[PDB]
Amino acid sequence: TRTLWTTPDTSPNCTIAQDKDSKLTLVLTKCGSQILANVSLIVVAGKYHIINNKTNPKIKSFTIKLLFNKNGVLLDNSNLGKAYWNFRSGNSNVSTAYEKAIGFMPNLVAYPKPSNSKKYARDIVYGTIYLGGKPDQPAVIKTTFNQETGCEYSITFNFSWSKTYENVEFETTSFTFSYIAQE
Amino acid sequence: YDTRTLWTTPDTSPNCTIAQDKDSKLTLVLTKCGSQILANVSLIVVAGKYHIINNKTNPKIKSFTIKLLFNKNGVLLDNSNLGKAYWNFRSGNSNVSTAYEKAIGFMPNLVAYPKPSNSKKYARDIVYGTIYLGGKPDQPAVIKTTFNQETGCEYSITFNFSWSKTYENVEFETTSFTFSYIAQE
Amino acid sequence: DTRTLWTTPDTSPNCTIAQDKDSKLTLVLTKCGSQILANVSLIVVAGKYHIINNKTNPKIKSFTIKLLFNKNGVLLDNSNLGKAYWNFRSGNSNVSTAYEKAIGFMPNLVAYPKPSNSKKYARDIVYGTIYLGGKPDQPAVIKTTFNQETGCEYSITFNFSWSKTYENVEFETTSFTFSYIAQE
Ligand SMILES: CC(=O)N[C@H]1[C@H](O[C@@H]2[C@H](O[C@]3(C(=O)O)C[C@H](O)[C@@H](NC(C)=O)[C@H]([C@H](O)[C@H](O)CO)O3)[C@@H](O)[C@H](O[C@H]3[C@H](O)[C@@H](O)[C@H](O)O[C@@H]3CO)O[C@@H]2CO)O[C@H](CO)[C@H](O)[C@@H]1O[C@@H]1O[C@H](CO)[C@H](O)[C@H](O[C@]2(C(=O)O)C[C@H](O)[C@@H](NC(C)=O)[C@H]([C@H](O)[C@H](O)CO)O2)[C@H]1O
Ligand SMILES: [Zn+2]
Ligand SMILES: [Zn+2]
Ligand SMILES: [Zn+2]
Repeated sequence: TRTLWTTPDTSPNCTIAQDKDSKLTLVLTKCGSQILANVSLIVVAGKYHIINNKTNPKIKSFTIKLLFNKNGVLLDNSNLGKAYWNFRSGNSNVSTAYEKAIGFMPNLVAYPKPSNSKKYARDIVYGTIYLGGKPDQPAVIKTTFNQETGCEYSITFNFSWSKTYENVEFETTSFTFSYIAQE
Repeated sequence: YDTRTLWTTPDTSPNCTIAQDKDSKLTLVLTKCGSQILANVSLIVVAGKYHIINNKTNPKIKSFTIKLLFNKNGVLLDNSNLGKAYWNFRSGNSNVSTAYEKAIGFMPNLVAYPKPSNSKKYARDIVYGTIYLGGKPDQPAVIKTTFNQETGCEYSITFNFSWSKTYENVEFETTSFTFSYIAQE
Repeated sequence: DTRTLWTTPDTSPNCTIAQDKDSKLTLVLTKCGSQILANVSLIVVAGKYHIINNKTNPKIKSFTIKLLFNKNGVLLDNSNLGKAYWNFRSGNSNVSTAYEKAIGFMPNLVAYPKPSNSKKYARDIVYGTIYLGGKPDQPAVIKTTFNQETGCEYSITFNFSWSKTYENVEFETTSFTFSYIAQE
């Protein structure tokens, strides 16, 4: 119960543009007041599988959203499928869907929901990953905490790029970050 | 009472003095994972010289430093830029009621990161990161973190913020950055 | 379980890049359950990579440091890092017994498979940038790859490279933090 994850296999678990077009590998490990997070993405099919910005000059970003309720349970409007998200058991998941994971949620005082008051940038973490592990193929992973509606907590990953890629498969190196835990 | 986390609390109440009294909120969380401290930092400037950057008007305003100085018990010294009043071990979203007296296990390791001396100075006591002003991807600024290089203390953690772009009316409030360092014990 | 496996934090050379004991690799691995929190820096003290001059030697642009492990997570003798002071922490030194088992500190084989003819995914790589002499205008890239070496059950390799034309620049670095998924 110290780690929530997607099993680190390559079986698609995520829907960006079409059903099960991607494998998000996300590992959240609770180190007390902070969650240590490790993320990568493999797009296996559909619109975002092979990037060609000569053909499609405006296809330059997409977003994967994890939406959680008050008990830290994943909501079905999330891009990541519910069947694929649970506490670790060996290299797999527990057979039983978890009921509570509030200790893994992003802190609401650190990262408040949208309101009429001033919005601060500290609810964002920026990182760069590399497509196909090539050092000349950067893309930005923007991670934002608790900025989605229709939920109590959220983690969203926005992937974007500024270079003009021609026939580049969207599968990434890994990135580590952390965030302040709710409890 | 959370003895594994020293922090500023996660509120936005100013706790730090860069150019003038309580002109900023340094949000800093140090979580002890044994021999390493996992650190998470961001900064919100609310007033004074570093609140609104305009390098067309002020071409020389390009950097500033926030210093955390610690005595032999890991207690924050009052000449630090960070205030002592809300730097403490965690209790919920606030702090423990009494000011802590020992935090040596959170201090940067003196063999990894020695104080200045006649011995060769090595770069491993620095960590560089980039954060983004206002969360905008075209507004980078560098955060340079240095361990145990200040005099007049047993330990130190200093944050130097700097930028190279000519920003015009850009508020200095940052995205968050995570790093770690080797603990003293 | 909560332990630290490390090189010790001293500056005594422990690593062989081009010639024997030409460098100090400072590496600290801390187990936080299913992830290992890693902290790394490098000091080259002698040999080919100590002082970089790309005006006189423009092709000297990269080098690799490898840690090879057996089925029990024990460091192999043919790694660039020496076995003598790679062990579990005790104060600012090591435990007096060389460790027998560290499978919990090894990179997860499903996340990061050994080389095979299956597709090689990029998720077994982490890129970072460190700075030579602590100077902000002297970046070098540290590319870390998991379980891509043969003749071992697990591996961590550090490739250091740079694109700037450095002139008489000493190769000693700032520190970088990353994590990886643990085997157990
Ligand atoms: C990478 C690059 O080209 N940077 C140059 C920048 O170019 C702009 C875009 O780069 C950014 C940006 O907007 O600033 C870089 C951000 O980090 C990115 N944000 C994130 C979250 O990753 C950001 C985003 O990717 C984009 O904005 C998208 O949102 O990009 C660059 O992408 C863009 O490139 C394309 C464009 O995409 C295309 O559309 C177009 O067709 O072609 C352009 C090419 O122009 O261009 C943007 C500019 O219009 O521009 C700035 C000035 O505006 C600089 O030139 C910058 O390069 C740097 O300049 C400084 C001096 O001014 C130094 O030379 C920097 O080199 C280093 C060095 O010395 O080696 C790098 C070191 O890592 C750094 N050290 C540390 C510790 O951080 C040092 C140090 O800062 C200085 O030495 C001071 O001590 O600087 C050099 O990178
Ligand atoms: Zn394909
Ligand atoms: Zn303001
Ligand atoms: Zn030297």
